[PDB]
Amino acid sequence: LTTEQLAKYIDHTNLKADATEADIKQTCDEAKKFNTASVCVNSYWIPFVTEQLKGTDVNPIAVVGFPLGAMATESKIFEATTAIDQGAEEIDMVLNVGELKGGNDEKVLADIQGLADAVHAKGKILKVILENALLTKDEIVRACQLSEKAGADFVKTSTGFSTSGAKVEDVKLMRETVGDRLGVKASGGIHSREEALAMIDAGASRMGVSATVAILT
Amino acid sequence: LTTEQLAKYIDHTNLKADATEADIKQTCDEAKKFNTASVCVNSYWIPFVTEQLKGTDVNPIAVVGFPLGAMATESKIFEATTAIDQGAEEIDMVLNVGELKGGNDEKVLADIQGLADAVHAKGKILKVILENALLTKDEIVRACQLSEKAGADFVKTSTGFSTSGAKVEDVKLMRETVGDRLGVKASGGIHSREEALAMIDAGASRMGVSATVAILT
Repeated sequence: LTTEQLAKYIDHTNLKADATEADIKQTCDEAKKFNTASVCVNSYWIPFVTEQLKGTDVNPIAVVGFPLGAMATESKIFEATTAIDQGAEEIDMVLNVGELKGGNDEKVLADIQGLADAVHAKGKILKVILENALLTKDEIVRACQLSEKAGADFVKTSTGFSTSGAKVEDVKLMRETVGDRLGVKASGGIHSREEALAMIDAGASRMGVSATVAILT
Repeated sequence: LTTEQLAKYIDHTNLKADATEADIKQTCDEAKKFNTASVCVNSYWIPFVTEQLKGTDVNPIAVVGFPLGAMATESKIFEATTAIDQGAEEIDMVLNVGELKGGNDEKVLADIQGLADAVHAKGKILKVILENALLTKDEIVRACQLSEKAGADFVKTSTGFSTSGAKVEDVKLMRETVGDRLGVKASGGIHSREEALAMIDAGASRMGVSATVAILT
């Protein structure tokens, strides 16, 4: 796998609370240099990122209800629809983990469903971050099934802000559950080229990466 | 200071991504038992908390743009006004740390002003979380001063999700900066009654606390 095609797997990611405009611009320069799939930022930076990436094949994408996933559904939707209207081509939302763990599957479903409707109405795609770190393996499976039932296009391992991120065995579990019906995105803690290839082998069709420069050089 | 009096300083706080309905209910039970000032939650739980605290003197309050502060201003605003209409009595926003650190004071100010105007139109109050952990001492001062100029009612130390929380010297610096013109809320890592009392002596007029039960007993 050449560095060029490895790059097309990568949502190049900068989500730290203290990222400055210069920091975000550097993320955009790096994504354009390596031709990654995306630049993934918090919603505030979507207009800037969109301008930086205009005229290239790199997509702006936004996280929403992130990273806790405990934002009201109405507000996750407003954040998502605003982000897309301002340039986002994909939305990575965070699952309502608390409702999942408390066994309120219908509320988990309703939350994702509302985002899926809003994002799809605008012709874009939705990824659901499960935050595997906080879930039992049965919960990872259930979260995958609910994401699918709600119409999500991808499931995503991690926000990057919990205790651990992508794990090969979790990625494989997710890919087995959704089959080829949803994309699987490995994110959080991906530091080396070997780790990245491991994730792809384990089933990931996309990756969230912030240490991208180290990996592709 | 009686335990009754101390309780009225406390926004009893449960913000973990994996907090279940039962977890949140228990937080409400505890707040009602000790008659704290508030129960502070992520915006999803506001209708439930409002119901649980109905007919009592404990206020539901919501964090917004939390914990990263990097939501688009308009989306922070929507999350805040929506939360108020569902029963939130106060809003604890996170300021835009990235624009603060990048020295774009115009944008930090406008972001806080948007929330302050909207929250005040509904007759509620706004606290601004600085996230001191990520800031220079000068930035803490500037953040307090921008918060004051924007019309905010409180400056708050920390989200609870960064590298450190309330520190006595930071609280003192904030109180000195805002005088008696704004409240100062110490939050994050307050684990003992002694620590809580020290935060008050340092100038805090309100506190965010998760270990509220241990502290009051």
